[PDB]
Amino acid sequence: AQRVTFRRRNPYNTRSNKIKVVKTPGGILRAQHVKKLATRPKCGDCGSALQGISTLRPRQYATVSKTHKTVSRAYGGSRCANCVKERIIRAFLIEEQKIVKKV
Amino acid sequence: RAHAQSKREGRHSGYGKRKGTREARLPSQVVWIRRLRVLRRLLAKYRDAGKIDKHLYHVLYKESKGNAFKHKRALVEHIIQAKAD
Amino acid sequence: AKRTKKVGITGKYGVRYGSSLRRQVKKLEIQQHARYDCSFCGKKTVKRGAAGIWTCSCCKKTVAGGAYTVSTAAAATVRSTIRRLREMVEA
Amino acid sequence: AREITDIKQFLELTRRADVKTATVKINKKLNKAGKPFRQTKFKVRGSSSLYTLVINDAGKAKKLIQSLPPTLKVNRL
Amino acid sequence: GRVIRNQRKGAGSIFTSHTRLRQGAAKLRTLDYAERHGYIRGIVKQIVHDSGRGAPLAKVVFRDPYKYRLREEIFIANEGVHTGQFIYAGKKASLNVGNVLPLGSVPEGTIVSNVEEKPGDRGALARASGNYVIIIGHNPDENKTRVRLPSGAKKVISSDARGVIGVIAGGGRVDKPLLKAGRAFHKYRLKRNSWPKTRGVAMNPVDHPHGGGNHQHIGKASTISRGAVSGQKAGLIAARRTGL
RNA sequence: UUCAAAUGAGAACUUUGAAGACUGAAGUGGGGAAAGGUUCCACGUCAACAGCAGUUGGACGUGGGUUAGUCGAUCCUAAGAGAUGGGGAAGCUCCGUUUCAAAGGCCUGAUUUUAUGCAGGCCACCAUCGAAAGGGAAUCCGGUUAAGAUUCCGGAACCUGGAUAUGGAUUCUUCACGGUAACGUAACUGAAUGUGGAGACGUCGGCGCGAGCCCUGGGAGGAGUUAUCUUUUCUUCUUAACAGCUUAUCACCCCGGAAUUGGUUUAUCCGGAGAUGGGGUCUUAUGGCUGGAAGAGGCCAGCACCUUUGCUGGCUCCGGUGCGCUUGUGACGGCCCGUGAAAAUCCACAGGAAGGAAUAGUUUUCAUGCCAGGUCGUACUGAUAACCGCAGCAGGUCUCCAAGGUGAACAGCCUCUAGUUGAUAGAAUAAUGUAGAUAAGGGAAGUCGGCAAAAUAGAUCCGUAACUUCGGGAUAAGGAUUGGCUCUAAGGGUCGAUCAACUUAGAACUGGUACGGACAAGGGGAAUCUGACUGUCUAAUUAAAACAUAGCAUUGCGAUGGUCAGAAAGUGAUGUUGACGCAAU
RNA sequence: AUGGUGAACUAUGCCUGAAUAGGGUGAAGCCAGAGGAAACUCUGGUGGAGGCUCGUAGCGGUUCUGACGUGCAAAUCGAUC
Ligand SMILES: [Cl-]
Ligand SMILES: [Cl-]
Ligand SMILES: [Cl-]
Ligand SMILES: [Cl-]
Ligand SMILES: [Cl-]
Ligand SMILES: [Mg+2]
Ligand SMILES: [Mg+2]
Ligand SMILES: [Mg+2]
Ligand SMILES: [Mg+2]
Ligand SMILES: [Mg+2]
Ligand SMILES: [Mg+2]
Ligand SMILES: [Mg+2]
Ligand SMILES: [Mg+2]
Ligand SMILES: [Mg+2]
Ligand SMILES: [Mg+2]
Ligand SMILES: [Mg+2]
Ligand SMILES: [Mg+2]
Ligand SMILES: [Mg+2]
Ligand SMILES: [Mg+2]
Ligand SMILES: [Mg+2]
Ligand SMILES: [Mg+2]
Ligand SMILES: [Mg+2]
Ligand SMILES: [Mg+2]
Ligand SMILES: [Mg+2]
Ligand SMILES: [Mg+2]
Ligand SMILES: [Mg+2]
Ligand SMILES: [Mg+2]
Ligand SMILES: [Mg+2]
Ligand SMILES: [Mg+2]
Ligand SMILES: [Mg+2]
Ligand SMILES: [Mg+2]
Ligand SMILES: [Mg+2]
Ligand SMILES: [Mg+2]
Ligand SMILES: [Mg+2]
Ligand SMILES: [Mg+2]
Ligand SMILES: [Mg+2]
Ligand SMILES: [Mg+2]
Ligand SMILES: [Mg+2]
Ligand SMILES: [Zn+2]
Ligand SMILES: [Zn+2]
Repeated sequence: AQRVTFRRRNPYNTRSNKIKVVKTPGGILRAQHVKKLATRPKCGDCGSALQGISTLRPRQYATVSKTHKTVSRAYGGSRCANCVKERIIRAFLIEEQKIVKKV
Repeated sequence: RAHAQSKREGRHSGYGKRKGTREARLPSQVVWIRRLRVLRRLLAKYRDAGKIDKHLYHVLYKESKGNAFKHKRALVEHIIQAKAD
Repeated sequence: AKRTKKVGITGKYGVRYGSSLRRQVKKLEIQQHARYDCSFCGKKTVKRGAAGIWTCSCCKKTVAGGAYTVSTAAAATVRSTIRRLREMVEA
Repeated sequence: AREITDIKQFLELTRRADVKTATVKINKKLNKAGKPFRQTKFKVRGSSSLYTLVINDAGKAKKLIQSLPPTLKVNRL
Repeated sequence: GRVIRNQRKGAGSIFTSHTRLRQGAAKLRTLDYAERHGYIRGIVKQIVHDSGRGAPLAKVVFRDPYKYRLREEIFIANEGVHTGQFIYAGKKASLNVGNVLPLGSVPEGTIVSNVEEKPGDRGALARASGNYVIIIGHNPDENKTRVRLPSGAKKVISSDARGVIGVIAGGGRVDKPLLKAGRAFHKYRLKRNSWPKTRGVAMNPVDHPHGGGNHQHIGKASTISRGAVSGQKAGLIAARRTGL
């Protein structure tokens, strides 16, 4: 039945003032301030989430290796596989069609 | 603790002990969700076990959603009659 | 079972605003909340977003349209007029 | 804050030229289905991390202590 | 008396437009070399809602002729325009819905919208939802074009003025009753502070020319001449006729 | 409120102990924003102040006290504020914020006379101010004071900026390999310029899952009760940031090719634009194990003793349950003529300018190691005594945490933790009052008027008219039942067995016929005037039939324009607007 | 009359935040079944709409023309709403 308090001077329930109740090795309940959850990077064309890309706050991306932030493929980490597949097929067919129009 | 034991035996549950409506005490949607999940869980179990083919399964899937069976026992008996004919 | 005789979707308004005004809203509420065929993918998965915006759940295609219907009667006439005039320019 | 499980790696840490202190902890705990045994933890204090090696074999534990470099400051219990 | 309500609006303190959520000014491309000689192709990337505007807006991206980059324009979407469609703008563009052409490059009877009053002002006429301009004739001498406006008036416009083929999308909006004061509240919340409106006859003489009296009545003719001054122009201004 | 002791010249009021009580988790509890400014703490002290008292105090006198790379400010932009260039004004000054302006500086190459003159190109965005609740790089646990702490101490981490070495990786095919694929990894060159993502977002509804709390079984300790009963009542059994491995609804990939249509949610949606099915990939909210870490903290037992005050021992374990409470989150659904910020900042991709190997180099996006992190705020109250109302005024003043029982319930009523026991007292019980109550028979005869008061009240079952915009009216009206106790039937999970929830219906028995037993809790009906409805106003005598409203109609206007502002202006509002619009009735 | 000071109260717009038990009623959409030559018509469930409704916190201020009326208060207190 222990009751907790904020650990900062902000007394209001804003998005940046979220807390979680945890139990310490001292056997008491104490509030724990938590950061806002991250959002997955989205594809440049269809807008869906990108597979194989870490979900972090924008500033935290500078603290991780390049492996966490890309995929071993053209446009990796920017466009998804299906959108890349559409770009390659569209590029090839249109360029072939331009030749037959020239002659 | 002693009072809770009496309630578990069916005591102190008459019309003179109820202040909320039947919905307030137990929502009807909660009862429906329990029953439909029971019926659907049995149908998947029988189909996986091979006791019922997918064609009879599909018919019974939409009958349970249509309030055809009032409990699990009614569905089992209906399946037996269908397989007996 | 049939729940209402004639109010239909406008039963949320109760007895307010008058029958004639509730009748007019009923005709346009059904149109704007319906599903329409997508001319691109052929499925019945087109529903309104904001007024004049119609997006297909499949194939991610958005089409500008009427306030409460995908195509107004006036817009259909304009297409025929432009098509007829276009055919007289090239040939 | 970091745990190691390879003994060969443990000896390399003890002579990393930045390690000056270490401690040995003895725990009297029980095994899966038998009587309590002796557990020892070897902790190496690095510049930024603390490395812990835990070995549940007392016979193999005594050999590790004798193999520690003499220049390393070792704290007991 | 005191300053009346319609006089206070010109100071623009609490009567300014609420423009936080606006997508941006809806304009055509700046009239450049590509438009006046050939055509340039754009692509509709998305069709979006605009706060305070009944008609939807379309975002069209063009390539910069003189720089390696992309330039985005905000158009008022016409009926039938969809995402992924190619839009052609210029003198030598085809007669299709969504294309932008000079008024002198289309035949009589063509339906157009977002029409320029003068060549280069980037659209002034037929911008509201469901409205359009009808082209009724051409005058190749003096390079003029005669059109019909949504209000019914006839205007003579330069043949170099541009316009978008089709009709503004979102038509039929005003056919639906608002049905409650709450919907009227939310409508003007995104536009400006002009609702609700208090009748002048319900005020005191200090507040309005219609105020006062032991009964609610105007007391004099509500038809006010064009030559009246501020503080007097309340009612029907320069009315040619009244009644049903 | 009461008894006693201690202190004192003096005690209804100070201190301690005992007793009786209250706040009853939307508190009289535990923290803050604004505002106050030392009221905080110790010692000394009672003339004045605390509308009685006073040995006490937010009083008087003298001292002590607020410790940050990680918490805020600082930075960013919001509505908006406001210089410069220019134009107005006799003038104080006014307009305007990218404007009729020659509006500016970081990547280097060139130079070893010296510090940057001087060659290309890049970019034109063109002051600044504006949030202690918006955006935002980074810290936790234990201990410590008379008064300080996420700031001190101990231990354990992390971020930014800057220096650099070693190890590893890569190269003689110079700038890595594996997987059909989704993609995987300890790494595994990339300038200008361009593109994309993150920052970055409404509300309501049910459902799934997580955390804390609540309830509960066994066991190891301590305490209470014990005439009698109770294997009983109460209490302790805890695990932070951070790190490694692992863990997922959704989504995606491969194989395969579907009507005897199948799959599937509480909620009806999906499939030849490739379902079901089999095998895979990924986001790590979240959980599990381990490190941190038992050495801490907690609960006990046995010893020393004016003492600086410790010393030595044990245990700190293993489970269950859910329409529970609070909160976080995921996939969905409803709604709009309403579709629900911006910027700083960080990353990826496209592109290929340059730089690069064989007796040798590059990678500081892999690992380890080295240095630094300024300035200001930080005590306390946060209110029936520290703020504002002339005051220690029953008024006013934003917000977080929230136990058990009864019950639909954050209702009322009782209790645990914690906090108070403060409001001048003693004696007596006339009239008249204020507040709370009860009345024989009659039942509105009272009165301008049923004013006031009374009656009704929960839940289950039965039954329900005129009228109607067909949605309502409706809980219409009008009836019956309700405790306790002993039983019975039905409704489930996992794999015949085994385990676990309160829901409903029914039957005997029982009583001074009582049973929503306190608390809680609609009077109803037949009509007329009037406003359609929800909504709004005379702060401090008028809440209405007044205002507003949707609907209806009329008027002006195509921008060299309508309406309106200004002393003027190279000036403004509507206007980020264009007749399905704006403006005026 | 001349020159100045106020939006810490309050009126209205804008920007950025926060707050709001438990019940009654049961609109669209959806499922099953029944009737009928057809058009179609009924029944049981599901679902959870509304400037709906009972009623807390909150916001407001109808009545007693109650208390007080040199008041606790230059607008408060109690009940009712
Ligand atoms: Cl006015
Ligand atoms: Cl008396
Ligand atoms: Cl009426
Ligand atoms: Cl708000
Ligand atoms: Cl009151
Ligand atoms: Mg902040
Ligand atoms: Mg249900
Ligand atoms: Mg239901
Ligand atoms: Mg008046
Ligand atoms: Mg006048
Ligand atoms: Mg006049
Ligand atoms: Mg009480
Ligand atoms: Mg009490
Ligand atoms: Mg003090
Ligand atoms: Mg005194
Ligand atoms: Mg005295
Ligand atoms: Mg200025
Ligand atoms: Mg600033
Ligand atoms: Mg303190
Ligand atoms: Mg403090
Ligand atoms: Mg003051
Ligand atoms: Mg004052
Ligand atoms: Mg009597
Ligand atoms: Mg009597
Ligand atoms: Mg009488
Ligand atoms: Mg009389
Ligand atoms: Mg009365
Ligand atoms: Mg009214
Ligand atoms: Mg209401
Ligand atoms: Mg008044
Ligand atoms: Mg009044
Ligand atoms: Mg009126
Ligand atoms: Mg403006
Ligand atoms: Mg203000
Ligand atoms: Mg107004
Ligand atoms: Mg109500
Ligand atoms: Mg009175
Ligand atoms: Mg008096
Ligand atoms: Zn994509
Ligand atoms: Zn489609």
